[PDB]
Amino acid sequence: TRFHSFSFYELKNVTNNFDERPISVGGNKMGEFGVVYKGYVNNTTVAVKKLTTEELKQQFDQEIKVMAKCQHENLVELLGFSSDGDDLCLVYVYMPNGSLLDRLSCLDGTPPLSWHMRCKIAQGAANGINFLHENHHIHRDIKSANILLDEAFTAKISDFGLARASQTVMTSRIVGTTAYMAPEALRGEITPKSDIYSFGVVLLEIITGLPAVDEHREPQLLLDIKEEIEDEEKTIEDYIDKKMNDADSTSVEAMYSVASQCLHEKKNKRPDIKKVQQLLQEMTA
Ligand SMILES: Cc1nc2cc(-c3ccn[nH]3)c(NC(=O)c3cccc(C(F)(F)F)n3)cc2n1C
Repeated sequence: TRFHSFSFYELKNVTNNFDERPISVGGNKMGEFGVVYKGYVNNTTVAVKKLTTEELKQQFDQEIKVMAKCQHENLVELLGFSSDGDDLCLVYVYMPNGSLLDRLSCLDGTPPLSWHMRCKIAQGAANGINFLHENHHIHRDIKSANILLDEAFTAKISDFGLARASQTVMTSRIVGTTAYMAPEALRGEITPKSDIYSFGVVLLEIITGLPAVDEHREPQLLLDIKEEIEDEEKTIEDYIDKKMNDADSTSVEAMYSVASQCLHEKKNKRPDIKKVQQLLQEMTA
Protein backbone atom coordinates (compact mmCIF):
# COMPACT_ATOMS: atom_id res chain seq x y z
CA THR A 1 0.00 0.00 0.00
CA ARG A 2 1.82 3.14 1.34
CA PHE A 3 4.75 0.70 2.03
CA HIS A 4 7.51 0.37 -0.65
CA SER A 5 8.42 -3.28 -1.57
CA PHE A 6 12.28 -3.49 -1.53
CA SER A 7 14.39 -6.45 -2.78
CA PHE A 8 16.97 -7.82 -0.23
CA TYR A 9 19.63 -6.68 -2.82
CA GLU A 10 18.36 -3.02 -2.66
CA LEU A 11 18.46 -3.12 1.21
CA LYS A 12 21.93 -4.80 1.07
CA ASN A 13 23.08 -1.73 -1.02
CA VAL A 14 21.45 0.78 1.48
CA THR A 15 23.01 -0.91 4.61
CA ASN A 16 26.58 -1.39 3.15
CA ASN A 17 25.83 -5.17 2.68
CA PHE A 18 24.31 -5.22 6.25
CA ASP A 19 27.62 -4.17 7.92
CA GLU A 20 27.23 -5.83 11.40
CA ARG A 21 30.05 -3.56 12.78
CA PRO A 22 28.76 -0.84 15.19
CA ILE A 23 27.94 2.69 13.80
CA SER A 24 30.58 4.11 16.26
CA VAL A 25 33.42 2.14 14.49
CA GLY A 26 31.96 2.94 10.99
CA GLY A 27 29.54 -0.01 10.44
CA ASN A 28 25.70 0.12 10.04
CA LYS A 29 24.55 -1.82 13.21
CA MET A 30 22.59 0.57 15.56
CA GLY A 31 20.92 -1.96 17.96
CA GLU A 32 19.33 -5.45 18.42
CA PHE A 33 13.89 -10.57 17.00
CA GLY A 34 16.65 -9.11 14.76
CA VAL A 35 19.39 -6.46 14.19
CA VAL A 36 18.56 -2.77 13.30
CA TYR A 37 20.92 -1.32 10.61
CA LYS A 38 21.35 2.34 9.50
CA GLY A 39 20.30 2.88 5.84
CA TYR A 40 20.49 5.71 3.23
CA VAL A 41 17.76 5.89 0.50
CA ASN A 42 18.51 9.15 -1.46
CA ASN A 43 18.76 11.97 1.21
CA THR A 44 16.68 9.96 3.79
CA THR A 45 18.43 8.10 6.66
CA VAL A 46 16.32 4.96 7.51
CA ALA A 47 16.37 2.09 10.09
CA VAL A 48 16.40 -1.45 8.49
CA LYS A 49 15.44 -4.30 10.92
CA LYS A 50 16.66 -7.65 9.41
CA LEU A 51 14.93 -10.51 11.36
CA THR A 52 11.16 -20.97 14.03
CA THR A 53 11.08 -19.77 10.34
CA GLU A 54 7.25 -19.81 9.78
CA GLU A 55 6.81 -18.14 13.26
CA LEU A 56 9.27 -15.33 12.23
CA LYS A 57 7.19 -14.83 9.00
CA GLN A 58 4.08 -14.45 11.29
CA GLN A 59 5.87 -11.71 13.38
CA PHE A 60 6.93 -10.06 10.06
CA ASP A 61 3.34 -10.21 8.63
CA GLN A 62 1.95 -9.01 12.05
CA GLU A 63 4.30 -5.93 12.20
CA ILE A 64 3.09 -5.00 8.63
CA LYS A 65 -0.62 -5.66 9.59
CA VAL A 66 -0.28 -3.43 12.75
CA MET A 67 1.77 -0.66 10.97
CA ALA A 68 -0.80 -0.66 8.08
CA LYS A 69 -3.71 0.09 10.51
CA CYS A 70 -1.80 2.07 13.24
CA GLN A 71 -0.26 5.46 12.19
CA HIS A 72 0.36 7.93 15.10
CA GLU A 73 3.04 10.51 16.12
CA ASN A 74 4.04 8.27 19.14
CA LEU A 75 4.43 5.07 17.00
CA VAL A 76 7.39 4.20 14.68
CA GLU A 77 6.53 4.57 10.92
CA LEU A 78 7.14 1.64 8.49
CA LEU A 79 8.41 3.01 5.11
CA GLY A 80 8.59 -0.52 3.57
CA PHE A 81 9.74 -4.18 3.79
CA SER A 82 11.51 -7.05 1.89
CA SER A 83 10.34 -10.74 1.71
CA ASP A 84 13.05 -12.50 -0.41
CA GLY A 85 13.65 -16.09 0.88
CA ASP A 86 14.89 -16.71 4.50
CA ASP A 87 15.88 -12.94 4.68
CA LEU A 88 12.97 -10.73 6.01
CA CYS A 89 13.64 -6.93 6.37
CA LEU A 90 11.45 -4.06 7.78
CA VAL A 91 12.38 -0.39 6.88
CA TYR A 92 11.21 2.41 9.29
CA VAL A 93 11.69 6.22 9.69
CA TYR A 94 15.13 6.74 11.39
CA MET A 95 15.03 7.64 15.15
CA PRO A 96 18.18 9.79 15.70
CA ASN A 97 18.24 9.49 19.57
CA GLY A 98 17.76 5.66 19.72
CA SER A 99 16.01 3.89 22.68
CA LEU A 100 14.86 5.34 26.07
CA LEU A 101 16.94 2.54 27.73
CA ASP A 102 20.13 3.86 25.96
CA ARG A 103 19.35 7.53 26.92
CA LEU A 104 18.36 6.67 30.57
CA SER A 105 21.76 4.81 30.81
CA CYS A 106 23.48 7.80 29.01
CA LEU A 107 25.04 5.22 26.57
CA ASP A 108 27.92 6.53 24.33
CA GLY A 109 28.31 9.63 26.60
CA THR A 110 24.88 11.18 25.71
CA PRO A 111 23.74 13.82 28.27
CA PRO A 112 21.19 12.78 30.96
CA LEU A 113 17.46 13.41 30.14
CA SER A 114 15.91 16.32 32.15
CA TRP A 115 12.68 15.69 34.17
CA HIS A 116 10.87 17.97 31.61
CA MET A 117 11.98 15.72 28.65
CA ARG A 118 11.22 12.56 30.77
CA CYS A 119 7.62 13.83 31.45
CA LYS A 120 7.06 14.49 27.68
CA ILE A 121 8.45 10.96 26.84
CA ALA A 122 6.07 9.35 29.43
CA GLN A 123 3.05 11.28 27.97
CA GLY A 124 4.12 10.39 24.37
CA ALA A 125 4.62 6.65 25.16
CA ALA A 126 1.17 6.60 26.95
CA ASN A 127 -0.46 8.38 23.92
CA GLY A 128 1.10 5.65 21.67
CA ILE A 129 -0.19 2.74 23.87
CA ASN A 130 -3.64 4.48 23.95
CA PHE A 131 -3.71 4.48 20.09
CA LEU A 132 -2.86 0.71 19.97
CA HIS A 133 -5.51 -0.11 22.67
CA GLU A 134 -8.15 2.14 20.92
CA ASN A 135 -7.34 0.12 17.71
CA HIS A 136 -7.79 -3.21 19.64
CA HIS A 137 -4.05 -4.21 19.74
CA ILE A 138 -1.98 -5.54 22.73
CA HIS A 139 1.83 -4.86 22.46
CA ARG A 140 2.88 -7.69 24.90
CA ASP A 141 6.50 -6.32 25.19
CA ILE A 142 6.30 -2.66 26.42
CA LYS A 143 9.90 -1.92 27.61
CA SER A 144 12.34 1.09 27.55
CA ALA A 145 14.32 -0.73 24.75
CA ASN A 146 11.11 -0.71 22.54
CA ILE A 147 10.47 3.09 23.12
CA LEU A 148 12.56 5.04 20.53
CA LEU A 149 13.26 8.84 20.54
CA ASP A 150 13.28 11.15 17.43
CA GLU A 151 15.32 14.42 16.98
CA ALA A 152 12.90 16.22 19.44
CA PHE A 153 13.01 13.26 21.96
CA THR A 154 9.37 12.44 20.96
CA ALA A 155 8.57 8.89 22.29
CA LYS A 156 7.73 6.29 19.55
CA ILE A 157 6.56 2.73 20.51
CA SER A 158 8.23 -0.01 18.33
CA ASP A 159 8.23 -3.85 17.89
CA PHE A 160 4.62 -5.08 17.16
CA GLY A 161 5.79 -8.55 15.93
CA LEU A 162 4.17 -10.27 18.98
CA ALA A 163 1.17 -7.81 19.04
CA ARG A 164 -2.29 -9.49 19.42
CA ALA A 165 -5.83 -8.18 18.55
CA SER A 166 -8.43 -7.70 21.39
CA GLN A 167 -12.76 -11.08 26.50
CA THR A 168 -9.36 -12.06 28.00
CA VAL A 169 -7.78 -15.18 26.49
CA MET A 170 -4.87 -17.57 27.38
CA THR A 171 -1.89 -18.82 25.35
CA SER A 172 0.39 -21.87 25.32
CA ARG A 173 3.24 -19.63 24.10
CA ILE A 174 4.05 -17.04 26.88
CA VAL A 175 6.10 -14.12 25.35
CA GLY A 176 7.51 -10.78 26.70
CA THR A 177 10.33 -9.57 29.04
CA THR A 178 10.07 -11.07 32.60
CA ALA A 179 11.21 -7.83 34.38
CA TYR A 180 8.31 -5.87 32.69
CA MET A 181 5.68 -8.70 32.48
CA ALA A 182 2.54 -8.68 34.73
CA PRO A 183 1.64 -11.74 36.90
CA GLU A 184 -1.28 -12.87 34.61
CA ALA A 185 0.98 -12.34 31.50
CA LEU A 186 3.66 -14.66 33.06
CA ARG A 187 0.78 -17.20 33.62
CA GLY A 188 -0.31 -16.91 29.91
CA GLU A 189 -3.27 -14.42 30.05
CA ILE A 190 -3.41 -11.94 27.06
CA THR A 191 -4.97 -8.60 28.22
CA PRO A 192 -4.27 -4.89 27.44
CA LYS A 193 -4.10 -4.58 31.30
CA SER A 194 -0.70 -6.44 31.12
CA ASP A 195 0.62 -3.62 28.81
CA ILE A 196 -0.28 -1.11 31.63
CA TYR A 197 1.84 -3.08 34.20
CA SER A 198 4.85 -3.05 31.78
CA PHE A 199 4.41 0.77 31.35
CA GLY A 200 4.45 1.16 35.20
CA VAL A 201 7.96 -0.46 35.14
CA VAL A 202 8.98 2.00 32.32
CA LEU A 203 7.69 4.96 34.47
CA LEU A 204 9.96 3.68 37.34
CA GLU A 205 12.89 3.47 34.81
CA ILE A 206 12.17 7.17 33.90
CA ILE A 207 11.98 8.25 37.63
CA THR A 208 15.03 6.19 38.86
CA GLY A 209 17.21 5.88 35.68
CA LEU A 210 17.76 2.23 36.80
CA PRO A 211 17.34 -0.81 34.47
CA ALA A 212 14.26 -3.08 35.07
CA VAL A 213 16.66 -5.96 36.08
CA ASP A 214 20.28 -5.82 37.42
CA GLU A 215 22.04 -9.08 38.57
CA HIS A 216 24.41 -7.10 40.91
CA ARG A 217 21.54 -5.11 42.62
CA GLU A 218 19.06 -5.47 45.57
CA PRO A 219 16.26 -5.43 44.69
CA GLN A 220 17.30 -7.08 41.34
CA LEU A 221 13.84 -6.29 39.78
CA LEU A 222 12.93 -2.54 39.78
CA LEU A 223 9.16 -3.29 40.32
CA ASP A 224 10.12 -4.57 43.87
CA ILE A 225 10.96 -0.94 45.01
CA LYS A 226 7.13 -0.32 45.14
CA GLU A 227 7.04 -2.73 48.17
CA GLU A 228 10.10 -1.07 49.89
CA ILE A 229 8.35 2.37 49.52
CA GLU A 230 4.89 0.98 50.65
CA ASP A 231 6.53 -0.83 53.66
CA GLU A 232 8.17 2.62 54.40
CA GLU A 233 11.62 0.86 54.29
CA LYS A 234 12.79 3.54 51.76
CA THR A 235 11.25 6.68 50.11
CA ILE A 236 10.69 7.60 46.38
CA GLU A 237 13.25 10.49 46.83
CA ASP A 238 15.93 7.81 47.71
CA TYR A 239 15.40 6.22 44.21
CA ILE A 240 14.89 9.45 42.07
CA ASP A 241 17.64 9.66 39.37
CA LYS A 242 20.39 11.99 40.78
CA LYS A 243 21.30 12.86 37.10
CA MET A 244 18.52 15.58 37.01
CA ASN A 245 18.43 19.19 38.43
CA ASP A 246 14.80 20.07 37.39
CA ALA A 247 12.82 17.27 39.20
CA ASP A 248 10.19 18.85 41.56
CA SER A 249 8.97 16.36 44.27
CA THR A 250 5.20 17.02 43.54
CA SER A 251 5.58 15.93 39.84
CA VAL A 252 7.96 12.95 40.58
CA GLU A 253 5.54 11.72 43.33
CA ALA A 254 2.61 12.20 40.85
CA MET A 255 4.37 9.99 38.19
CA TYR A 256 5.19 7.37 40.92
CA SER A 257 1.43 7.42 41.88
CA VAL A 258 0.60 6.43 38.22
CA ALA A 259 3.47 3.83 38.17
CA SER A 260 2.25 2.33 41.53
CA GLN A 261 -1.40 2.22 40.21
CA CYS A 262 -0.12 0.64 36.91
CA LEU A 263 1.80 -1.99 39.01
CA HIS A 264 -1.28 -3.30 40.98
CA GLU A 265 -0.87 -7.15 41.02
CA LYS A 266 -4.70 -7.35 40.39
CA LYS A 267 -5.29 -6.70 36.60
CA ASN A 268 -8.85 -5.30 37.20
CA LYS A 269 -7.59 -2.75 39.85
CA ARG A 270 -5.00 -1.25 37.38
CA PRO A 271 -5.99 1.96 35.51
CA ASP A 272 -6.84 1.84 31.74
CA ILE A 273 -4.42 3.72 29.34
CA LYS A 274 -6.99 6.61 29.01
CA LYS A 275 -6.70 7.22 32.82
CA VAL A 276 -2.84 6.88 32.63
CA GLN A 277 -2.93 9.55 29.83
CA GLN A 278 -5.16 11.91 31.93
CA LEU A 279 -3.03 11.49 35.14
CA LEU A 280 0.26 12.18 33.22
CA GLN A 281 -1.43 15.19 31.43
CA GLU A 282 -2.56 16.54 34.89
CA MET A 283 1.04 15.99 36.21
CA THR A 284 2.41 18.67 33.74
CA ALA A 285 -0.62 21.07 34.17
C1 LIG B 1 22.42 6.05 17.90
C2 LIG B 1 21.23 5.13 17.67
N1 LIG B 1 20.99 4.02 18.34
C3 LIG B 1 19.87 3.50 17.86
C4 LIG B 1 19.22 2.39 18.21
C5 LIG B 1 18.04 2.01 17.56
C6 LIG B 1 17.39 0.90 17.93
C7 LIG B 1 17.26 0.45 19.18
C8 LIG B 1 16.54 -0.67 19.14
N2 LIG B 1 16.21 -0.90 17.87
N3 LIG B 1 16.74 0.08 17.11
C9 LIG B 1 17.58 2.84 16.52
N4 LIG B 1 16.42 2.44 15.96
C10 LIG B 1 15.85 3.05 14.90
O1 LIG B 1 16.31 4.01 14.28
C11 LIG B 1 14.59 2.51 14.60
C12 LIG B 1 13.58 3.33 14.12
C13 LIG B 1 12.33 2.79 13.85
C14 LIG B 1 12.12 1.43 14.06
C15 LIG B 1 13.16 0.64 14.55
C16 LIG B 1 12.98 -0.74 14.80
F1 LIG B 1 13.83 -1.43 14.08
F2 LIG B 1 13.20 -0.99 16.08
F3 LIG B 1 11.75 -1.15 14.49
N5 LIG B 1 14.35 1.20 14.81
C17 LIG B 1 18.30 4.00 16.21
C18 LIG B 1 19.43 4.29 16.88
N6 LIG B 1 20.28 5.31 16.76
C19 LIG B 1 20.20 6.43 15.80
